[PDB]
Amino acid sequence: GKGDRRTRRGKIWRGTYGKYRPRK
Amino acid sequence: KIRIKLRGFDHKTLDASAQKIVEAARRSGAQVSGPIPLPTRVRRFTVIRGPFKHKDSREHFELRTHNRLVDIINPNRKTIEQLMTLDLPTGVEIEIKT
Amino acid sequence: ARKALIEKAKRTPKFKVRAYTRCVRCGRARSVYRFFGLCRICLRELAHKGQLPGVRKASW
Amino acid sequence: ARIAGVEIPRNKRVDVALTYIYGIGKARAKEALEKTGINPATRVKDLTEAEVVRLREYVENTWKLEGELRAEVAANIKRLMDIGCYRGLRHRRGLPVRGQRTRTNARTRKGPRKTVA
Amino acid sequence: SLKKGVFVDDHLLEKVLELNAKGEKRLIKTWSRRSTIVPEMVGHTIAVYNGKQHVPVYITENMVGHKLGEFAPTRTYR
Amino acid sequence: ARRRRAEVRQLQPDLVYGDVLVTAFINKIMRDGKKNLAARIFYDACKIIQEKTGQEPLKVFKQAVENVKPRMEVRSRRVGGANYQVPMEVSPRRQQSLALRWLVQAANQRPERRAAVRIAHELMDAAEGKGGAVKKKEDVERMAEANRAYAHYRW
Amino acid sequence: EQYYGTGRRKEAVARVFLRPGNGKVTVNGQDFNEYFQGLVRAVAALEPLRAVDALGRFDAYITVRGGGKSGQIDAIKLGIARALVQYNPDYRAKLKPLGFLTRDARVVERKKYGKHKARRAPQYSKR
RNA sequence: CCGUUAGUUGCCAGCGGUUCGGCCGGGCACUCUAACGGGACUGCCCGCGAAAGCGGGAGGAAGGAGGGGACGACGUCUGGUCAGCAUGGCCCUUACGGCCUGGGCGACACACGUGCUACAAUGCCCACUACAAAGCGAUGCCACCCGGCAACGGGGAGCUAAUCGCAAAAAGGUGGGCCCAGUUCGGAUUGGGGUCUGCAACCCGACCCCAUGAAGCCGGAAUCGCUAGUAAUCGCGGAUCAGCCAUGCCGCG
Ligand SMILES: [Mg+2]
Ligand SMILES: [Mg+2]
Ligand SMILES: [Mg+2]
Ligand SMILES: [Mg+2]
Repeated sequence: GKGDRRTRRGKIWRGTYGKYRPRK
Repeated sequence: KIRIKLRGFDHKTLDASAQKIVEAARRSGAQVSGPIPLPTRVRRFTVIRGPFKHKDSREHFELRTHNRLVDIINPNRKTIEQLMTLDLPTGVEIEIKT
Repeated sequence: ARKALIEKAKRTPKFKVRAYTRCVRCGRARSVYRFFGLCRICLRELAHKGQLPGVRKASW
Repeated sequence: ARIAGVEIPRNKRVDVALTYIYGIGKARAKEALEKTGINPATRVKDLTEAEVVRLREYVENTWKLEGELRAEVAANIKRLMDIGCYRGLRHRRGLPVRGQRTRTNARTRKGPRKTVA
Repeated sequence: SLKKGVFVDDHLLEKVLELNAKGEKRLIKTWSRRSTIVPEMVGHTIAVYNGKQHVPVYITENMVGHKLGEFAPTRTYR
Repeated sequence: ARRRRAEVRQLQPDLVYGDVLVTAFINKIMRDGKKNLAARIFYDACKIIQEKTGQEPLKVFKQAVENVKPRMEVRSRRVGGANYQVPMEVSPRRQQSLALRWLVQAANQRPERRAAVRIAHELMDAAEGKGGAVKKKEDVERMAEANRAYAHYRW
Repeated sequence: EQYYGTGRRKEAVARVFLRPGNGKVTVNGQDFNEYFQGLVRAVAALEPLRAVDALGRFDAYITVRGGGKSGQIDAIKLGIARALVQYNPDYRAKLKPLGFLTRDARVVERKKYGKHKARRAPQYSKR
């Protein structure tokens, strides 16, 4: 499942903001 | 001297106000460089027209924000009186910065 | 679950774990905006109305 | 000459003929010709006939590769079968392991379509 | 990917650490899953749900980084 | 495409040579929206026959062109209650456009590893009459003038 | 002491500045000869000179501002002629009839909803 | 397209200091910005068809609708939506109401829809060297310094926003390699190893490393969009949000 829970595949479907991305 | 911008979603309410401020000093004290039109900022919202399946047929809205700026070159102790005196403006917000 | 789910979206129970949104009038789940707090529906039926300042209909 | 003892990819460019070994690709070629100071921009059809073996006992010691690799591969799996975990079942049932969708695709764990209608 | 720090649910240690004041038994009936297979617990059997029932398994040394929720299959097709 | 007979686009002529014909071909080789990357091929090929012989790469270009522009050709058209094909002459503008697209598509077929090689050859090999762009040209006339007997439509 | 030209095509901005020099033509520094090294339309940016038989004559300061590369060139092919006419106005009938003194505006089409690249509608499936 | 208004972006286009940067003094034509306005009406002329109209042509930026947006009549489809909402009527009210843990819509012998990379020399890697238009963000955006062989971690400049930043744009140009190979083309699968957000990442996240490197040699019957900056190609943002379905959508070049 590209961009979901428990794999590693690819993120051009899940995004990234708030995901693990820098906040403050 | 003291700094003010002018922010309104409608230029008509903003330009007039921007033309309104100039009255409370430029005809009260030294000349003022006229309003400084910032590039207008938009909040571009397009929404699906339909309430269900028809995903296309969408329609678009904008919550434009017109920003303009006015700088006085000589803050005159009497003109500032004329400022706060103008307690009849419109539904527009403004800020005063130093 | 109409009048049963929005109430949940108030007490804030478990950790930052179930913190979602909720339209006001329409009370709808998703398609809600954090700007208006309105579903894509509960916004139009006020946008076209006019109770949405500066929210004209776009054109360009 | 007799290069990688096991397999032999002669008459090609070294660095890349390296890649065609169960366990070699690109950066493996980097540290190699940057630890054994042997210049990569060479062939094998005409080089110093001594630079053949200096890559052996370096490449052929610290880590594992070729037939000395699919063990670990074969290792970390038979257990998972005999362990009863759901992941172990994936490899068996012709299914994927990094959980994809099987309503479509997953041919790479299958290979053929079978229709049946 | 379990970064700087690993975990395991709370009442699990309630339901699994009392199993060692004397190196105790094996029977259990609980409700957690997402926990981490505990290297300090390769000597019991753990009740793990699937959807309608708890299906356990004898724990084995090799099981460490994997999760307790994998030994309890859910979608009965296989 | 029924009522008014449209407008032919008029093109930007070449810079190097003085003819629309040149640009009329470079844009044709252009792929993927890559324009400068095509004039290289052409002009790299130009800078070969300059070295090949005393043949100017333009004053020859046009001859294989007139060796690729055919004369009369067929056209599929429905009559009666089935499907046949009808021949006719060839529109001169179409005759030109037909030539170019004939020319370029002959490139990739030629066994040539680089680029402009695929260009000049089919050009040169058609400068005397032994090129692929000639074969597919005459074949139409071979498929056309063999149908002289269809003398009633014709128009 | 000089004449200015404006040149905007494909929303590009390239301020054009003609002077009566000899042979200096650069862009923001760099060098137009070698700023644009490797082009094809490169000669086409200076056309209103050999068409007026006056390339070996004047000089030009150049400022660009954003815009597309070809749009940066095609706009220069304007501000040249979009200058000079101030005190050099007889430069017309050997230009406008030939057809240079025009913007040739071709601004893009915006993307529209229910489509893709502005006009390519999605695949259509009656089935 | 242009005029004016106005100068915290921009400017040596003219000058004075420059660590030779628009950094400064300085100035508002130019750049750009956003308010009102002139402008294009077959207006004129050479002809054609009486007529509307047509081949023009000049001037003009554009000429015959200049090019896109939004605007969708009477009415059919007893069309779609009780699941955005309101609501008649029937029903459920010790539950057909409500809370939690876990599981499921991602399940797979299959098949279709819409897209994604390609199956390569106009080609593919590595290094170096410029141009955006729009959009967004203080309890947030993240420069920059160090650490990290990398996603990233500690410190922290600026910015409540034409200033600060996201932000490095790719195709482009130079230069070397690869000289047709199932390839230095493609990344599916999979072993091991990581950082990165939140009570918690197996089914059911990325990015990165050592690889493993599958079919893929241009595709039948058919069939799809597209008449101009459109088609193709290349890349840049937004919208819901503790995380979360964002290669789909809506915008920009
Ligand atoms: Mg114009
Ligand atoms: Mg109906
Ligand atoms: Mg790719
Ligand atoms: Mg990297």
